[PDB]
Amino acid sequence: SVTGRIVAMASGAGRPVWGPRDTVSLMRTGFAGNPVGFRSVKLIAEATAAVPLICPVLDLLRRPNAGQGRAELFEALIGQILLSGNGYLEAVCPEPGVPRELHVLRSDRMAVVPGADGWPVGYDYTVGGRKHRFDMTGHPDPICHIKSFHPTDDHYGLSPMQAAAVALDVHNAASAWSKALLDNAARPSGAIIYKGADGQGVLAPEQYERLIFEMETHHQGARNAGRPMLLEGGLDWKPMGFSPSDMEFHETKAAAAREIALAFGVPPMLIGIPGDATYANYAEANRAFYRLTVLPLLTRVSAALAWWLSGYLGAQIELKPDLDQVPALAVERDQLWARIGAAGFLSNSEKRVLLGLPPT
Amino acid sequence: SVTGRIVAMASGAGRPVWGPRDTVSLMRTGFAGNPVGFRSVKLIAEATAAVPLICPVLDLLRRPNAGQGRAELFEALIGQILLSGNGYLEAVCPEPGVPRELHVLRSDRMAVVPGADGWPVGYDYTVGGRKHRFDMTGHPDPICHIKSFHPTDDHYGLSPMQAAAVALDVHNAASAWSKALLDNAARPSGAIIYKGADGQGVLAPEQYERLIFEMETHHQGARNAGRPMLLEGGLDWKPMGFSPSDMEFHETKAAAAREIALAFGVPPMLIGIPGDATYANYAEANRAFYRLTVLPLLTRVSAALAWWLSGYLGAQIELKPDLDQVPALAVERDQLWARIGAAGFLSNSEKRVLLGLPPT
Amino acid sequence: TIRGVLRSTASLRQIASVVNVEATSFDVLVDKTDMGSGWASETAALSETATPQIDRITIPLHELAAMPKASSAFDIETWLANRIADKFARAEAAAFISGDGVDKPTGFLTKTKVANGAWAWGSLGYVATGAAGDFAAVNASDAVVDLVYALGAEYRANASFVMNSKTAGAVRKMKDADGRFLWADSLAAGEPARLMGYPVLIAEDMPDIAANAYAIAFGDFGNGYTIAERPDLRVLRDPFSAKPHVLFYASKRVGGDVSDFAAIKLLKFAA
Amino acid sequence: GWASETAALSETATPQIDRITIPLHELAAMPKASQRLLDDSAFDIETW
Amino acid sequence: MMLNEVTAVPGTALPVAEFRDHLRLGTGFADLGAEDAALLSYLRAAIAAIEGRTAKALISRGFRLALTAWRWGDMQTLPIAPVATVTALRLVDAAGVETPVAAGWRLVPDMARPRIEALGAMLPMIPTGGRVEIDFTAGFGASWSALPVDLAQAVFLLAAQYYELRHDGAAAMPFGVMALIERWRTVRVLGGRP
Amino acid sequence: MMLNEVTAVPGTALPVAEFRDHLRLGTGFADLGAEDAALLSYLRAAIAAIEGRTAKALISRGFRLALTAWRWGDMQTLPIAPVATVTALRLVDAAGVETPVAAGWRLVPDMARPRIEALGAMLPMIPTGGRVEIDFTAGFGASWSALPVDLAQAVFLLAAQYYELRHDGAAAMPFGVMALIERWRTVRVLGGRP
Repeated sequence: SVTGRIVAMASGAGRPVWGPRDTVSLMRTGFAGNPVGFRSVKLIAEATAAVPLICPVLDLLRRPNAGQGRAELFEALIGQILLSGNGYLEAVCPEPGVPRELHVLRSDRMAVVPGADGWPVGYDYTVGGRKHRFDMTGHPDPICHIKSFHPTDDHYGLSPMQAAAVALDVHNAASAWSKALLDNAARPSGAIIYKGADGQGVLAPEQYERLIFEMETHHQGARNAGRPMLLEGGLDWKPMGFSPSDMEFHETKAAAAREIALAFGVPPMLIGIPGDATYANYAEANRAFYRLTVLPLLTRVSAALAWWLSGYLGAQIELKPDLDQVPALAVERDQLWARIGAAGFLSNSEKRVLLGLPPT
Repeated sequence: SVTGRIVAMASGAGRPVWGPRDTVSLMRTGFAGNPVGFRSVKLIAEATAAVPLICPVLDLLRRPNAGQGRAELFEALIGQILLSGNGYLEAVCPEPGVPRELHVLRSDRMAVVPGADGWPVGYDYTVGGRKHRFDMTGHPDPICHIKSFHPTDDHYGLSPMQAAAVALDVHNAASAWSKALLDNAARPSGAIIYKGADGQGVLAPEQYERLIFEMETHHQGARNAGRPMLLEGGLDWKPMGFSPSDMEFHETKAAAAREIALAFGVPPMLIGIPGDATYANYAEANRAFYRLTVLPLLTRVSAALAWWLSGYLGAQIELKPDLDQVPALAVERDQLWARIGAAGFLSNSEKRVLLGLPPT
Repeated sequence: TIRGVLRSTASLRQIASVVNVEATSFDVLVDKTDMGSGWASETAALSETATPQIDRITIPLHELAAMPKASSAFDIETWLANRIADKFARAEAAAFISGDGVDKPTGFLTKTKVANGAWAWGSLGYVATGAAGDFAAVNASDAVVDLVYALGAEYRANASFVMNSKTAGAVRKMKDADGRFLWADSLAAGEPARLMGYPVLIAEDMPDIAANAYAIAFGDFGNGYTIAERPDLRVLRDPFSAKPHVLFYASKRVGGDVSDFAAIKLLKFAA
Repeated sequence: GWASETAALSETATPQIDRITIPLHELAAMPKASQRLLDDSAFDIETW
Repeated sequence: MMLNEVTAVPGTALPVAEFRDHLRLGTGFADLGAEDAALLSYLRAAIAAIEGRTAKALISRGFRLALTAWRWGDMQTLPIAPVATVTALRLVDAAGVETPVAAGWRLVPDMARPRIEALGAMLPMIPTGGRVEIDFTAGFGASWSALPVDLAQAVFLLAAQYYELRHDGAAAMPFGVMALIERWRTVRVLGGRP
Repeated sequence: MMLNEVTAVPGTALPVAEFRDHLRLGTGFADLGAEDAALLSYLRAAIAAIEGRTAKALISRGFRLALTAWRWGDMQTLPIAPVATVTALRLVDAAGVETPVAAGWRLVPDMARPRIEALGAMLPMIPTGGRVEIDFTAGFGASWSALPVDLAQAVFLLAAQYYELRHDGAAAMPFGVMALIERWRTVRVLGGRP
């Protein structure tokens, strides 16, 4: 905070700081463009919305606004964090405490203002040429700004799609390689070469319609596969091939489809990409998914809702994921109940306090 | 100590020492550039934040400042240690004991000052051309400087990304090899060679629009795949191939994608890179991750918070990782509870004292 | 490990007043004269006895720069940093002693010297030896001792001699009428380092014994000579301009002239 | 400038700054009162 | 990109009196001028053959390079190679108005890459639907003596050939016509986008 | 990088009186009749064919090497190979202030790779837009007699060929024109970025 004043002047106080320009184009080319970048965010954002929470405040979260439910809110919230590294939540307060409206402001059209002491004073929702200038020079601070970790930038997040932005363009263009190869390719199944007495000679349109009708009827198609095809003088049939037949950038697409899944943190088994068996039997890969890239993400966002929404209340509230009755963690729950349940030496109430039960 | 006093006057007392030149460029090319270097830091920094701690002081750690939570602090702290080998924590102390502000200062813009006796007297936060000159000539010493181990340098860390700086540039350029190969490449699916009566001869634009329209309509596309393609005198169709089709630096990228994961110490199974099965079934590789590169890293930073923050208190406090109810170490907890629980010879209270239980 | 020629290190830095300054210049403020108070008469007007006219002397705080181009057995970054710090420690030593006004600190020799006994404020005082070539032939070291005792008893609490090596050579060459070495008597003694009870600073940028040269100085340079400087050293590890040569940029800024003209006394080897 | 950087404008003219001094004079009044007047009057002239 | 010539060569600058010495016509005849109408017809036919195989100019006549869209963002390599003192990049408009522009463009002389690189990181913009003609005088020198002599010899080896055989009749030298030309051709290996 | 010659040969430096002897001396028709100034025009055409294939200079003419950016950090190989004594390394700016430099560089002469090779790692930087310009004198010697005589014979084997037959007519010698040149060509194997 003491050094906060020094970085603020360099950027320029009172003026909007934009950060990354090409953020909106990674969405259309990397999330609406390829299925791997599409499925990876949809797999996470529909997983963090499904996790229950532990606190009143959750009555706001259950019904944030019209037409945007509890689970639909976090899909919009985490879906901006995975896409552009930043999450925004406007609170509309007709009432003084616990404001009854939440709105995920998209992070394409939002810009920060550094202000005096380096910590932000303005946020600017910029649609068309129109700005809004939300104000942070107050106590309730009407927008929570959830940052992904960015080491070099002081105001935004890193957005894992930016780290995979080369592997998206490999997977977008290798998939479009095979598309435009199926659309721009002339393979013939042969060529009836007609030289003539000279090195060059055309055949007359009388002879040419004769050549079609014996080729149309008697030689093309499945039903004429293999006629013995008499070739008189001058004529010759050179059969062409198609030498790379399968596998046009097949492994570099399948390797880039795994590096996209690597950056968002989904395992290759969940998304459905082919590859070597790393995880075994989905009791691991679903448990690894909710432990390395979902529950760390959800306990970081819920820790920002636990502090931003407590600024509207008087008492501070904690708000964490449940990490109980989330059915992907049952292999960590069998393993912990059967450990203490088999420990017969310590008594009955001495293990209800370990497994989390109210003792009797 | 005595050696340090001599070391200072060699480099120059009272003057800033910068150390690494490229550490601002390894972040953009190695942490915002490739997914493997991105995920490797995110896999560790989100793991050290999840580990609970054992001690008042932790009330500061739970809520250091506005907009920067407990888990968000260590992601910023370890995310500077893995990136640039140095961690910094500014403390703002309006009050004499337990200062109520912590700030992860980024290590790009921080520089040390050796001072008189070799141990540092100044740290210089330099953004733009503007400095701050924090002072270490006092007892509370307002910045904890967490060093990674560096054998050759006396003031900084080694930053595992610097050790993997060759394998980053292989993985960045091999991935950009396939991108620009899919973007700069002219493969044709053939070539209609037209020599003529001479060795050279063009065909007239009347004949050329006839040649396009019989190629556009009747030969290209999926629906025209394999037409018999009459070639009169002079014309000839040479089908081209594409001899390296897949696998452009496919293994040298995948070997470099493993050496990046090797340097930070993550196993290949957790991050999702392909490779031979070293670990078996994720009960090991997650347990290996929280034992070779997370908990040794976390017990080293927590040993520095236990000593820097105790300089603000009167009594010294220990602060260590929990090494209990961290669910990756459950296979080391099954193995130790079933060993002593099955040891029926020693009595009931004689094994509650071994497993860490409150005795009865 | 790459070696270099070992140059002289003694630099007048450790006996002069080193002041950390941050602005563009350092202004010392010295009064030129006395109060002039008289013994009052019992029936007289008795008014406005006098007032010391003050004078600001400006330390301009010049800058020093050396710019080498770099163009795995030994590592250049540490070695060139250990050479350019030595050159900045040695090149300012010449400016502290015989520097002139232009862009560099003006040394204490370049301050319009006046023979002692006719000493005014704007100058430095000297004492003559005798014959122009060297010390006096009849009584050597009389010039040294009356150089000591022609200074002032308040500054001689902590004062030092300033010479180069081959003037301390010519001092130790002084001998009595039997040839017994007035300073450090035997051939087994060495440098006694306490000339006339005062320390000796072998600063090589002093001139040697010549026809009129001021090869020996003596003074409390803590009051006399003020070195005002900034302690740091700039390190531009430049990765541009020339791909072939790194061309490191290193600069220290430093200034200084005499603050007190009474502290320093010189030995003129003339009549 | 826009196209002047190519031809000229190797440096952009910096703002030539200027110091305007406030000389800070004093405003002083010294009215002379009598000791007789300062003692006889019922009106406190010394505070008037 | 049209690249026409403003003015042709004068004809009097061509060395017809020296080409006649080359071809061994005759020394002291009283006629001496029955071939003057045709000798410069083959010198202009051999220079224009070598101006196209080498992409050089050789007499420094004035050119006019009328183009519409810039080939690259800032560079604009000119076709005719040995240049000096680009006169005018007058920027015409969609129709009519022709405004000459100093525009902050430079000229990088080279025999291989005669660029017109801009200094403000962007050449003067182009009114949509309008061309940007560039007047420049490109060539070695004004007279015949200012040429490289081996290229001048390659005209004399070639225009002597057209004088000695009229139709395409077939008929190995160390430095022939072709081997003198080849250090003046343009050596390019880019078929790419930039 | 234009690299125009400052001055050409005088013409009186060329061995026209000796080339008449290589043409027909000791055996022949007589001295015979040869257009003298014609024979000077074939020596200048044979030297300029061997100055191009060898990248040598052979008469020690004055050059002017005006190029914009330094290729390496410090090296700057000079193309015309046998050099001696840089006349000046004057440095003009974008407006033409033409401020010469007199130190900072030491020409390292060599028949293989003549260089500029500045002291340390700092070679004079270029004013933005202001091309650097190097004037040097490159070649063997001032007179024809100072040349390597095998290279001089390659001129006489070639200039006689342009005299003996005019057009490009067909006609394997052990040390021909080509075999005498190849120990003076520049042998380079770099097609790379440095």
